[PDB]
Amino acid sequence: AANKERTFIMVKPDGVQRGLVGKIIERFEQKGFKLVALKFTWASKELLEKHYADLSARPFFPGLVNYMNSGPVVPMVWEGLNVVKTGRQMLGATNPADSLPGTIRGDFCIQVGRNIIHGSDAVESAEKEIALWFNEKELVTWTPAAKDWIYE
Amino acid sequence: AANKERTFIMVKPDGVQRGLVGKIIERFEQKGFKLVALKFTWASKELLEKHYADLSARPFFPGLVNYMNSGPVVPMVWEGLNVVKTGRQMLGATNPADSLPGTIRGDFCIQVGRNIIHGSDAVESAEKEIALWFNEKELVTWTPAAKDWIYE
Amino acid sequence: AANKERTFIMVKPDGVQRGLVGKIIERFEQKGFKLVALKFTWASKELLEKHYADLSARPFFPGLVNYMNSGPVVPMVWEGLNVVKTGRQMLGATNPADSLPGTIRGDFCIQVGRNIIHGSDAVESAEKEIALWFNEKELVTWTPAAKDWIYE
Amino acid sequence: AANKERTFIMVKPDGVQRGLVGKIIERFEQKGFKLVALKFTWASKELLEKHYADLSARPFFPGLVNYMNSGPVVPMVWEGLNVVKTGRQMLGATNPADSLPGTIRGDFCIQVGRNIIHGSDAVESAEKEIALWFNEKELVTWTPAAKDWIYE
Amino acid sequence: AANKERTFIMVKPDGVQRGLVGKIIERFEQKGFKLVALKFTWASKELLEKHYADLSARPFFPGLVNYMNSGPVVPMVWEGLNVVKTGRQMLGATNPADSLPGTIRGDFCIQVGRNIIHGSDAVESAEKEIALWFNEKELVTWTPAAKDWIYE
Amino acid sequence: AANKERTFIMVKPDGVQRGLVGKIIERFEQKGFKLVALKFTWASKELLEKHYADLSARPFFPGLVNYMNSGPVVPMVWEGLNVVKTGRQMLGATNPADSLPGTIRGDFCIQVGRNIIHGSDAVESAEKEIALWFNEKELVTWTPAAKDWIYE
Repeated sequence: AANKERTFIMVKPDGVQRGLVGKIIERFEQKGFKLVALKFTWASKELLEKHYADLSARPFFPGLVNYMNSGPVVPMVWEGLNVVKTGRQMLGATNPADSLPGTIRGDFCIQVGRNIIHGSDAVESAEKEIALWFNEKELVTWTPAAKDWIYE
Repeated sequence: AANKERTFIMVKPDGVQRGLVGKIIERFEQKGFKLVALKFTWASKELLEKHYADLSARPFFPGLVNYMNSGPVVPMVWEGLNVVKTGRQMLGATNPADSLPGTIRGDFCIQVGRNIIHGSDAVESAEKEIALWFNEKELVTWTPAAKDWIYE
Repeated sequence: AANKERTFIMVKPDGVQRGLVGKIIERFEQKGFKLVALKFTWASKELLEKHYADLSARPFFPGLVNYMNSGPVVPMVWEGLNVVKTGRQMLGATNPADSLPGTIRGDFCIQVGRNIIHGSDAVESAEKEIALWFNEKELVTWTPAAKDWIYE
Repeated sequence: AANKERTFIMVKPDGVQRGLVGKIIERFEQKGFKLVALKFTWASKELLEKHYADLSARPFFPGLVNYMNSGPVVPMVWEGLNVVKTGRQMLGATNPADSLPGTIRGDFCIQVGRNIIHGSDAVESAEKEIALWFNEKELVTWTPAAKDWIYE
Repeated sequence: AANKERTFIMVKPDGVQRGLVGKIIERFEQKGFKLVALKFTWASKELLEKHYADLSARPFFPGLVNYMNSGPVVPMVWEGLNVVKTGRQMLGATNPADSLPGTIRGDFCIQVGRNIIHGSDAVESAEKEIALWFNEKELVTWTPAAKDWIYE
Repeated sequence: AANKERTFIMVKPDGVQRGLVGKIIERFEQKGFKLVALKFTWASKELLEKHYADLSARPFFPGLVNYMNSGPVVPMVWEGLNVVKTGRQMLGATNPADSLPGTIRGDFCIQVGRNIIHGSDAVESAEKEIALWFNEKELVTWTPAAKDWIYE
């Protein structure tokens, strides 16, 4: 129930550009989390604006949308016990400068505007983001052979 | 047009199950190849039979199709100079026993029936395979920043 | 000599099952710690009951012993300056969810019950643990060639 | 069962001294081979003289035995389909200079005399070698959870 | 001008001797930092005393200088936003015992006198250190192709 | 004498640009070869023309010189038994298409005009190239602590 918790992770345009797709996935694979959905795509401004709706009334919003629309992205859904929160920990701090060596952001990027990845915030927002980026038909259900060795 | 050649690579169910998705993707990204399309899905027999249509007369046909439908797959398209042939070189011989250390199959698997990845045979089969697995809507066009350091 | 302190590190059954032996060993070698003992074994309940004597009164006791007896384990002895304590650091918090990225648990597991490794608590318990798991003849004494580049 | 074949792999003293134990072990685990026995030991001349009985008449014989007795070693037993033969492939040619990149010797050593590892020659000698180095009780029998994803 | 900040990093003799030169360089390159200068050399005491001038009154001064002159060093200059501070974060605490797993010192060393790398303290000391170790002729100016995916 | 053989390896502008400096060095470190000289620089056309003198009368010579002068390079000198030839093997085929997975060129590049690295040809030319790129004062002499474990 708690092991079925899901989160949305997306490789931003700079992550794709600098060749970090394999490395990011591998970090989640290795940890024992389960890949539920994955696709490569060009996000539409219309989708980016929904995704980033909270920054609407914030300065330079259109610059962000434009930037997110400048290259393809890799949206994903990972499942497991406390994946939202743990996922966030693995990514490191949103601002790369406060990210610790060992976290994804700590090892691979420098500035907040080019921080290679996004991971849902909390369960509720993970929920909204998954639904925005994927159809229910794009969410694959399977059972890893190593399951019993990962969970009690 | 040479540098725009495309090939179809697919992580088989045993690749998914043994957590090699990122390791595999990483191998293509490091090489200098460009990701054009990617998805995570459970393939129907309908699609598999079509995909494996050439092996219809083979006695292992029905089991192959059954095996390939026992877990999710990760189909993808890579682009770059001579990617069908280079791609085949990177995965190693079809029978893991003949693959050399250094190749994908070579380093991560042992038996022909659990050979973790599928790679297009030739340009002609690549084209058929890509059209079968992806809509034209899902093949992304983008320009890598290092393109000029990869291709003269 | 503080450089001669020893600690007991054991890879649990989920670690073995998940293929993390080489990787775990590599983390200690990389660091400059010296391997003193190593073996692959299936631990008996009797052996596990002495190892876990202190938890004898706990309601989970019996669950623990059955689990630790459900697969093979890799007991080992590492030597070096502050190895008991530093070793602990390297593994992370007991609860993987509290373990930070870059640590053995942080990077490779999720649930407390399936936390892949065991590291002695302190110097006193490391001594108890080594005696339980190894014979005097099983402790190898050697001098690494890089010794003078590791210690002042 | 061809999947139950065993081979003897031993990390020589230069491999131990050079810190390649974890990395060597990792190459076999990655591959899908199953660990059956493992230990850290200092081999006696008497033990080395039975291991090398066939070279007894050679002028280098005595040199070899002294060398193999100059540091600790890591004897191990791996199991799986064509492991004797495949294991050999993975190590490379006896002469590292003839060993290709991607192989244990190709990637990690240079001179024949300091070639970091030993792998049985054939099935008959693997059986001889295992009996010399391990006791029946030291061979662990277990079933990896990924077994069905490794073999047909 | 912020993004053009520079820091001095140096692989100490124990880093050279334990074969960490490429691993270290790799860590800065992956991060997104830009190499400005690099060389392999044996430092004189004359240079070391100058370099360590601030520790002149320290009782360990003469031994430090003696140790630092016992093997070749790999001095280098890296450039990028907040590189002095980030750089210090990546290497970990000066005393390896306090470094966290994930940092350079943390992952590869154990004692303060064999802490494998040197990283500038602050912008002011970076400037002095760079001027001491390199001529203006040896600092290279170049523009990385991914600059725009690193810096906004 | 034969263990003192030396070779010239240079990371080309595309190797620097795509972040392969650390990875390339690490491959040589790990193998047991010894780093003798290293520097980061911008090669002058005057130096490139001397280096490439053999292609003088060949078509598009000026394009090559121009290309080599378009970014900084990393000239190096590695020492060891059969380093010229072995070094060449590690690099893989000059044309990336014929390079095997596991070689430097096999894992990281695609086209002959953007093949990231250069390695002397033969002893005699290694000799001429070292002298062209480095002063005798830039060649550091030292002795690795692991030496006896590398060479008989």
